[PDB]
Amino acid sequence: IGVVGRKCGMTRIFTEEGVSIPVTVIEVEPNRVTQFKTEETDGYRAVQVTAGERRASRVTKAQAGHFAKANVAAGRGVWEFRLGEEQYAAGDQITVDLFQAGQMVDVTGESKGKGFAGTIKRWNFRGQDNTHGNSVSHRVPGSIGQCQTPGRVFKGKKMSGHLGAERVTVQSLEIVRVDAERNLLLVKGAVPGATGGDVIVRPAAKA
Amino acid sequence: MIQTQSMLDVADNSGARRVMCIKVLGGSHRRYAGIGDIIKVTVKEAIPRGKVKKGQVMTAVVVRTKHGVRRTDGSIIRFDGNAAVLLNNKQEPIGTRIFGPVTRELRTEKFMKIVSLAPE
Amino acid sequence: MRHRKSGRHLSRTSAHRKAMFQNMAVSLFEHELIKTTLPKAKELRRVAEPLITLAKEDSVANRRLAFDRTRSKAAVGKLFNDLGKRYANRPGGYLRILKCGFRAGDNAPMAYVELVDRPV
Amino acid sequence: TNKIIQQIEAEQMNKEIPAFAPGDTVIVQVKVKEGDRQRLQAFEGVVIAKRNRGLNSAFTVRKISNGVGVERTFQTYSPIVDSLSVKRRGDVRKAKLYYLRALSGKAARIKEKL
Amino acid sequence: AVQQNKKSRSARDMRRSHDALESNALSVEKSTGEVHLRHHVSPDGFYRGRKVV
RNA sequence: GAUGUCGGCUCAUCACAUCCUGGGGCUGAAGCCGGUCCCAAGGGUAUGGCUGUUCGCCAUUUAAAGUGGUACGCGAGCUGGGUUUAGAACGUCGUGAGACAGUUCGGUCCCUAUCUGCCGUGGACGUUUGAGAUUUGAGAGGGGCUGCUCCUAGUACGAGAGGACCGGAGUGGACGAACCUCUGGUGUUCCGGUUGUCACGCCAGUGGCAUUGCCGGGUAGCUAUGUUCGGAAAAGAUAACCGCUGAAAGCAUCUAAGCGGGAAACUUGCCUCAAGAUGAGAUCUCACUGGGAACUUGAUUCCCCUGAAGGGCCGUCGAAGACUACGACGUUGAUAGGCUGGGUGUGUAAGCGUUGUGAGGCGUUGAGCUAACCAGUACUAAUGGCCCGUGAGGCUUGACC
RNA sequence: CCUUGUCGGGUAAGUUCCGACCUGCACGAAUGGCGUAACGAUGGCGGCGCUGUCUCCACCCGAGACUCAGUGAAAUUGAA
RNA sequence: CAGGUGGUCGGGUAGAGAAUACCAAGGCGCUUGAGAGAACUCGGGUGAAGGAACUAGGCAAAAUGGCACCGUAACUUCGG
RNA sequence: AACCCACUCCCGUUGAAAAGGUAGGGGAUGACUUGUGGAUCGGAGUGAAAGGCUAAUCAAGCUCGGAGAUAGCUGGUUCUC
RNA sequence: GGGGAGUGAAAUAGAACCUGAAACCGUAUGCGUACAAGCAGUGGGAGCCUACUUGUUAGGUGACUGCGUACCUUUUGUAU
Repeated sequence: IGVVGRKCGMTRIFTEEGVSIPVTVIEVEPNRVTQFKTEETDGYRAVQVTAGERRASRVTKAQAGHFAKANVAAGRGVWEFRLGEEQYAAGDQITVDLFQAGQMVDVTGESKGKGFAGTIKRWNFRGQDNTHGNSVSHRVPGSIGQCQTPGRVFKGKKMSGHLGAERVTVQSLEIVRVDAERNLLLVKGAVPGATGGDVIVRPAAKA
Repeated sequence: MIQTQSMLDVADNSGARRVMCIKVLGGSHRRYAGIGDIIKVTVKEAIPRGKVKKGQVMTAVVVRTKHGVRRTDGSIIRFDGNAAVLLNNKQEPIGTRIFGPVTRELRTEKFMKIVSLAPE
Repeated sequence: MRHRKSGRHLSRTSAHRKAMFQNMAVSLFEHELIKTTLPKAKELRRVAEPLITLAKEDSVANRRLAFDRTRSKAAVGKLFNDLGKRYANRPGGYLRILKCGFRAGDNAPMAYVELVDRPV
Repeated sequence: TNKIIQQIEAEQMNKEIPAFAPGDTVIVQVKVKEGDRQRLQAFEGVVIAKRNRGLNSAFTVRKISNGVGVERTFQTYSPIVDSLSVKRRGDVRKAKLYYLRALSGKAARIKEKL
Repeated sequence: AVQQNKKSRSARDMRRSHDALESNALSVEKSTGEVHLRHHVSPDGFYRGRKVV
């Protein structure tokens, strides 16, 4: 089980002992369970959830009919969490109160999208010399293979292309503050993506 | 100082006036050394009679950088000039006086002799 | 990468753009209906709309400020007398942009950009 | 929403910070704690740069100890900065005052106001 | 870098299976009854039931 | 009827005959270190001074600076120092033109990628009625490094000297991912100063041009040198190795049946992609309920009948982007611009009171912008077309009707 | 040639360099010998200053690339 | 067709100047444009901390740059 | 500076250009640069000398003849049984 | 530049003018083709579609499948 929120900024906490903690905050408007999938009906155990606010003209009849089974009046997106053995009713409401302090938490967002990057900014390649007579190959890559053998480029070769908007998961980030009144997690460090991007928070996979 | 070929003043008492880093010690491809780190120097310039001579491969602790050192609140402390304190093979200072300030990142178990002599 | 960056380059230098968007703005306060390019009209209203807002407060420090960023005497007196007494209770949106087909020579997308309360 | 992260910052911002400008000579009372004690250490010098970003606000003060120039960029609302006190106000007509770095002893003197 | 073999006309025409043109979004003024591009001024100068030029 | 050198650079990929890290046997292995031989290819595996160098010799590192194959990998990726065409010189050889187990200075490196390959990103179609959304995971990729202090313990060990394995922290390095709160960088879209000059009628004030004329700063964004996080533990099956029971072979033997322990290798674990996985899967919801004719009865085509769910075009845009696609929104609207505050940056504008012979001196004042930043909305621009998609979804068999 | 001879200096380290030695494979006195101020877009070395040369690249500004409109090539090609 | 082509004239402010910057008289917008603001390429701008660690080699870039006055080494063929 | 040159970098190499451009660079009262007219030519001129130059050609120009040179070499040689 | 009308024996003899071939480029129609690897054919062969007459035909297409590395020249030998 986890929670769906939004990257609401990047802040700092000063402690009394004098250390500023790098903080991003994740505002989590109370999620609402939509469908509870069991093995008897779906093969695996999971719970659909929905983070609120979607205008009626943007909700389709099929989508609107699904929020209607669960009396939810649901908003933007639907997300699913693989459960081990938890039981959620299909009208319940999961909040930040599912996390405490300390707590190591993994955060998965959509990384910030760099357009089409080169081999230097995408794969950390070393640029060639800028003057010792170098021709027009300043940041172009070097050779892409050996010679007649293998006589082709191998699959996976590191080249340039969409460096960017990819699902990225940051793990083991400590939870410095759980605010159930303003519906906030304050997480120590950086989380992937831009401000307001939808972001998934759940218990650390490595403990 | 920070890297090799870098040239840096001498904050302790006797011998050199300028030393040049010829190796940053520590790791393997290690490329930088800040305050509290151990470099390998050579003596580029020295006084007429002192405990070191010009042209001598020695070891020195970095005490005072222009890149600076950062505190836990986020604050930085940043100096105008690069400076080291030369050491022996005990990694104990050779001179008996320290000139200029140092930082509190240097009052560890090995370098508190430099701190206790410094007019910080 | 231009994340959250404002302003079109329009394939000319920064001093050319500043010359063009005050030639365009001065032409628009004179004629009140000019036919220009569609990206070039979207960038006009970030120049010509703050000149009318400025000319709603008739003042000697506003008339020689509008003259600093129009450098035309005729279109400062067309402001501060007409456009600023028309638009005194209109909170922005002094000009509308109406797309009108494509240019014939190249295939440039045209627009009409037009002040809202024209007498006609 | 920026309204809820500027409200997290406003909760931490209940410390005084008297008014001081670049050019002024100030005494920062810093806390030191290592080798466990809680004593207070002065850092007197010239404010050369202010950052004015709310909780993220900062200032850079320039001192010279023992013939060595030395900068601390402070964090204005950190609890390391215990208190602040302006010694003499300066007359500089410039915001970031980094030209003092090339001046040594008497060219690096600020005028006073009033 | 050149061909070692000329392209077949089967493959020459497979390439240009993506080069077919698209149509414009046209619509009719309710007042005048003339076709114009959607979201554009009419070729007589009408836009949403009003002469603008 | 051309397959263009050596080396460096950039990028690699495989091998194991292993340089480091991991597991072991034997030792002429007390310990600390080693020697030697097995097992092991997961990840790591210098920087410079000389030289055209490969190497090599040296300086200082490191846990370690492995050995090979790949046209002595790689010039339609780079260089062009060596060799090296035309010039020139030195030594030598020849009467000479000229030559070289030789030296020395100088000396043009072309190609817009069709096909295969590769990195990206789409269009079509198919998934058996169509659709909005959420997923299972067959398979595939990434990742996998390590030093130091301390704590056990100067304890085991050793006459002493010297010094542990085995166990848990917390601090680095190199590497990778994210990020921009901080420290900074940039910021030709912001604010100042200032030189020369031309102009705005002139004075003031400003504006063009001079690399942004030159410069001081500097918002947002992007960024590293900044910040945060990572590599696991764990499980299973093993490798050498160590066995337990135990015959063949009254005994002995890890083995022939049977049962185990056992490594960074292998399989999961962690991360990402993933039903074009044509074996095209699964859930939840949604939407569509008229007839004649020939001819051969998946029966189809034809007309009349209507076009839903939804999708798309278009428009306003985006922290999404080469085009796309993806995402948000289109008046039942807050998507962009403006406007209204708030912030930020710059640093006390203009005008006039004031002041001196003049250059120049306080307040208003710590102002107007406002760039990208943060805050409501009917100021402006996002227009209730019919373009697509239809009219209940074949047959056979079986179970329950 | 052996050869990076040997020794001294310069560097942390110097096959180059400087000064020597003479064991001149294979210097030598108008195919001139050995010096030499001034000179040089001359060859080799070393230092200061200066720096994106580099560690290691980051951002920015213009011209192409990409897109749309118009015009419209080339080398190559047995067939695919 | 960024090339070449003898000679003549030559205003203003700054300036030694016919250099150069900005302008007058005079001439001109260089006969494809519009967007967009990826990699990469080109010509530039700024750069933390280092400062030749680059490389065959400081190649390139950065730096120096005027006038007056002071001061100025070895060596010299007495001019430098 | 003009002017004449052409040392270096990069771009350009299907170029804007069958040798340029941009940024720097050498000479710049002289053995200088240049206009116009003239003189010398193919085993022949001219050359501060490189086999350089003699109309984008030079270890012997271009053109037309000997001439369909010669080629022990290359390539090709066409309907059927 | 065409669509007619006229002219002529004929205008698909209309001046780029008799005939008007081939490469090359089109439109219409029938069949094939989006899970299948390579000289592109050949042997086998279903279905579908046209004409006809009986069917044991004729034309088109060719799912699926067996075998299958062009041609010249030169050579001891070339898919090369």
